[PDB]
Amino acid sequence: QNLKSTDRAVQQMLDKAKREGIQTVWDRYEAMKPQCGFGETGLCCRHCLQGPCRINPFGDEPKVGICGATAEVIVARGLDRSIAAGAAGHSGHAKHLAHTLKKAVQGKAASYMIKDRTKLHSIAKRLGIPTEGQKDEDIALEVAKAALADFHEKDTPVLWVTTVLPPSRVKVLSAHGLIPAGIDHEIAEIMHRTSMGCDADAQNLLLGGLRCSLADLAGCYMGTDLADILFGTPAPVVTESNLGVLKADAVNVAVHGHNPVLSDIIVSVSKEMENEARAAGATGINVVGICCTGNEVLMRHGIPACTHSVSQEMAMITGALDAMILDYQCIQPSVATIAECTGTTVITTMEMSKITGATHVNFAEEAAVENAKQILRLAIDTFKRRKGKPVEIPNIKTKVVAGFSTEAIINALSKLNANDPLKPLIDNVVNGNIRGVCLFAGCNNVKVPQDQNFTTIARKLLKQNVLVVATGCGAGALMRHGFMDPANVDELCGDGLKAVLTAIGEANGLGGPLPPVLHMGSCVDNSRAVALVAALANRLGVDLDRLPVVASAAEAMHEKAVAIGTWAVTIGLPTHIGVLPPITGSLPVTQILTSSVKDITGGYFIVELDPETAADKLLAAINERRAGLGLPW
Amino acid sequence: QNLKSTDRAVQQMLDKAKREGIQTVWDRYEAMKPQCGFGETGLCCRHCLQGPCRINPFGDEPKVGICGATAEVIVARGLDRSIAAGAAGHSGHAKHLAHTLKKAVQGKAASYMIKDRTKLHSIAKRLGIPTEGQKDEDIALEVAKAALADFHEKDTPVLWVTTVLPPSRVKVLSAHGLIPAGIDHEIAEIMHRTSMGCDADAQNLLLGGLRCSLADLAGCYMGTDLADILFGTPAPVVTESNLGVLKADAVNVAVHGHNPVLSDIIVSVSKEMENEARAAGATGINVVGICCTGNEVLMRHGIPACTHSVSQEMAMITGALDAMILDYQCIQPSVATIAECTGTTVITTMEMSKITGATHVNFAEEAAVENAKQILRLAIDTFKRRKGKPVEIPNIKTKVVAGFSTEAIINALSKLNANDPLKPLIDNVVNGNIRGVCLFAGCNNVKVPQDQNFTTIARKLLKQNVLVVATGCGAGALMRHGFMDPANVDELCGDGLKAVLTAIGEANGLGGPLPPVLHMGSCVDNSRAVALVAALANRLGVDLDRLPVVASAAEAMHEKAVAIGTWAVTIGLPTHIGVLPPITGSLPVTQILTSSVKDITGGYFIVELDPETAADKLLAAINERRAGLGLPW
Ligand code: SF4
Ligand code: SF4
Ligand code: FES
Ligand code: FES
Ligand SMILES: [Fe+2]
Ligand SMILES: [Fe+2]
Repeated sequence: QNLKSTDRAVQQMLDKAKREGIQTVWDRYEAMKPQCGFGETGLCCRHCLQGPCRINPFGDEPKVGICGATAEVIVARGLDRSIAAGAAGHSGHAKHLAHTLKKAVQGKAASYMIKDRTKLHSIAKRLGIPTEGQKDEDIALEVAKAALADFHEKDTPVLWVTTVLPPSRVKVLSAHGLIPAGIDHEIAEIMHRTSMGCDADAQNLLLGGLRCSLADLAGCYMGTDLADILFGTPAPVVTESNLGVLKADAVNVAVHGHNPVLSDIIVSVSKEMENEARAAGATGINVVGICCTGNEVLMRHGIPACTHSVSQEMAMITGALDAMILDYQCIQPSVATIAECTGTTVITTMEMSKITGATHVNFAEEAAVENAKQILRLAIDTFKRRKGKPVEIPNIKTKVVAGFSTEAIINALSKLNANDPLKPLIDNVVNGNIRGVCLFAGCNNVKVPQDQNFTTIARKLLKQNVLVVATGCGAGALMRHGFMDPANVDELCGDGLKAVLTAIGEANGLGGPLPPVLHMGSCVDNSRAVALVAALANRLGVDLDRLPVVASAAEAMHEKAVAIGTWAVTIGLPTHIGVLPPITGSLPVTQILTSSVKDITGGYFIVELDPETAADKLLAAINERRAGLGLPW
Repeated sequence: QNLKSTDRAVQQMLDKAKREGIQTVWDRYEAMKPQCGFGETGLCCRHCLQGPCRINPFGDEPKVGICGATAEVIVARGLDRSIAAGAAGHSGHAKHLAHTLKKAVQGKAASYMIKDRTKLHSIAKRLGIPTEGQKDEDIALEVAKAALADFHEKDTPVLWVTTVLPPSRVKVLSAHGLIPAGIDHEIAEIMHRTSMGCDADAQNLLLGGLRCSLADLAGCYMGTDLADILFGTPAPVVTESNLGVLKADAVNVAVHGHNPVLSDIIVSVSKEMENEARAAGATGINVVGICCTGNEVLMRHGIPACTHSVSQEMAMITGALDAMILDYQCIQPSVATIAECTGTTVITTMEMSKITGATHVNFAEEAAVENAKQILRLAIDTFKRRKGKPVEIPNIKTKVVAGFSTEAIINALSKLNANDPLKPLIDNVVNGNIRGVCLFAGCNNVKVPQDQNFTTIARKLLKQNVLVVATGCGAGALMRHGFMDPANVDELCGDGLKAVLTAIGEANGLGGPLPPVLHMGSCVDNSRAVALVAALANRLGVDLDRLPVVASAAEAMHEKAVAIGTWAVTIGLPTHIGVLPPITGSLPVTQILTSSVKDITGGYFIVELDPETAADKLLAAINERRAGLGLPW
């Protein structure tokens, strides 16, 4: 089982699933081998009913699509659609919070409110929305209106791109026509230009992909902005992770998916239904996190993370998961059938994300507290039904220090320099105590032993004094392996990085250091890393493509991950991906994305499946940036 | 070659291509056989980097996607994306005309103007835009603003759905949540809900598809509305079709693609550059049509149609095609490489639709007349370069009576009843002279011998007195085989239908009948058939799902075709498709789309690859509707 997952809790549940006959994600993968080579290389097109068309990577015919579409067009078209799909998920998430915020301050849904007034006013200022003399509800109305306005064409480009990157970066992108005109506008244009008989030039197609990836960035940043207004900007918090956070004697409720509009309410309402769970024989209601909705409520509330990504089914296999409350994205639809075996009540809540065999509860903000209690009552019902059935919770969990929003990082650094808080970080980059910055982002992928690339790469970078930050299921990986516990700083961190984490921690009154990896939140909160990196760029007076900052989608899976990796490249970052995207079928496309794009945006993809090699390549990328700034390395 | 195409001109050029070594669409198809069975059945998913996932139609594993996605989810997700892609093409076309119209009446692009004031005022009234006391430029501003507004969420649903179908049909669709909220909004929502780990219920997924197909309808109808304002509502016109319209002694210029914003200007400017072509040794400039841009300028100006769809390369093979002027959609990218062999200058003009090896001319409305002359001068240059090279134009063409906009049909029928023009048509449906109505729409498909399904089905329906109308490449097929020449009415038409076409023609002063098939325009002009059918519904006081009207995408190809077929079903029509869409891998999905959907919208797909059987099935569908109205059949 260590070939399936490096996580010992997951291993334990895989043995349980095997003796019980419950098929897993790993079993379905084995049954899919060998996977289709045309798909894997990207040399397959089904964009019209003349297909499927495929192209032999090598050999004789077929060499070209029926309509004349070459390998390089086919590959670029498939990649563009995946970016557009990722953008559609992140911007749909954001759009929904915009409507939620609009409803809140119009009196429609009193369960929602402006919780972070500072953030609301700073977003308004960033957007140009007057705040002087306005009521908060009216500024917030203007911010939600502006959020919704960025989805379509208008007299301005997308403001959640042009106001969040340095003018120098916006100018670079504008010269190449890469600023998005509207978020859903770019999604649609991709689907059009990639449809049969339209765009058939690889460079033109990929320029479209870059622009649509910036539409995805805009949705990410909008989602983080709006969720912070509504639910509070994260600050440092201590909690726990992995399956051992499940409690046999409690009603265990997993919140799973991406958008926290529901599960933030679940968190608060659960705390009151406490005596009602006690009446059913439980100690209380134990909300635990799965995937990015879990990250959201861990970041803000310290809700413990149960598991992540590829291993999500394993939470159910314990026998103690009474309820799994779903919104959308990254939810294995196998969960609905596994619940038949495990007794877990699986509940969908979003109209466009249903799963056959799951109970649906039609969430509406206007009734959130009521929907919350209906769900938690179904969970209390399931806890009652497993009286006297033994459970198998692996007694395995890690301590997790999380909550490092960009505002939190700046405040933590402010304790070392009050009026210039980025300077202590830059100082230590210059002097070498911090070699660079690496953002780990993205999913697990069944093709990679779970977490093996994240932990292998992170270990090698931390030993070389790289400041490591993490979001989404990359942060999930690192937390489950102890990388967010400050007691592991001695083991994991190089001397210089240890010195910096220690200095910052001691100055924030904790007598111990910051944890080895900084948890910056969910997938949309990759926008927070952009905020930090752009603030560094502006404080230094250079563009992002001169900074010793890189990103790693070390175990990428979702179309969202492809979109993030692409806008990481587009804002100027060297960007590693540890799984093969479907591009190897075209050398010209590969060469654009890993080399030529450097001359456009300054960033580039680093495709490397071997994690020890990937780290060496990321460190060379960091050290090249150091050398370009005239720093020792 | 009769196995490749039923068109004798195409046959002639296929022999030429063969002896000259020029690879065709048919050669690339042969080289692709056998095509992938998983693709063909829809049992393949590449929506994340854990794939490609496939499912064996039958046998042993793989039975399910790696993430747990079943056959029915995978099939419904693939189909939803194709609908969203089709919607993206038709609505992108429409959006571009909206911006063109806005520019026109703001003084920015004097080459464009309000040409059909009646249409502008009727659209304004239909939308609720005040016209009383307004300048035309201001009404037109309001119409373009409203067009652009339908792409995003707002306080109203998409008006180019809710104002163009009967209240009874809107109510049926609203009850099931199928009214689109915004055109690009629905495109994005599809791409989101179909992304990994989101919607996983076939019925929910397909309900999303229906709604997004209505977004496609809205873009179609918006495109027709705006193009009519800008370029004139079609009225009956006489011209010619097929390769014999090429002229060795002229500069032959094909306009090819879908959006006529450019080629309408090409048409007019060519007429003046006449003496400049004479100076180069030509008789003049002969603009000819390919695909739906060709249809647009045939409908409005009588420009002759050269060819269509699958056989577009064959125009170049004559040796006399000096220039092919491209916008977007349905353009085989092989044209760019074939031009090396044929000498044809291939020119792209739209920023999001480039082809490697083609000359690009950056069209902008603000400079259209100038861009027009630059292009036509490149074409005059190519004519000069083929002095003394023999050409092989097949001496084959048909006479084409076209221009049957819904306004034109109503006016033609008004000559038989001035104040109730739909009544003469209904009268003859009731008495049986008109058995029903069949709309042929969509593309050719290399899988089907070119035009064989269109002509086989049309012949059998015309003999059974069905009124036949046609758009897009279905109309292209029928025109090239003589179905738009009134001299073929005796041969082709049943006695009762002949009587009606004759009565209407004689009453419009032509001493002969209407042609056997009514050409209603391009693909977006499938919206015109909706206008006619909805007007019939309203005049009769019943919903469209009670009318003896059906549609046939007899040789479907493009994702646009899938979107049209789906909204034909969604507005209540029995809808034949003559090529296999990728749905047979899922019986439950097939059963929804061909049977259960009837209980939602009243329409349904008829999947039938054998054209004689398809016609029998369409006639049974017509006759069932007749019986439901209590009419003999
Ligand atoms: S778009 Fe071209 S390459 Fe793709 S399936 Fe259709 S014919 Fe084949
Ligand atoms: S979305 Fe599911 S079925 Fe599709 S490729 Fe990914 S794992 Fe396979
Ligand atoms: S041939 Fe396998 S992905 Fe299409
Ligand atoms: S396996 Fe052939 S279409 Fe994917
Ligand atoms: Fe996630
Ligand atoms: Fe077309």
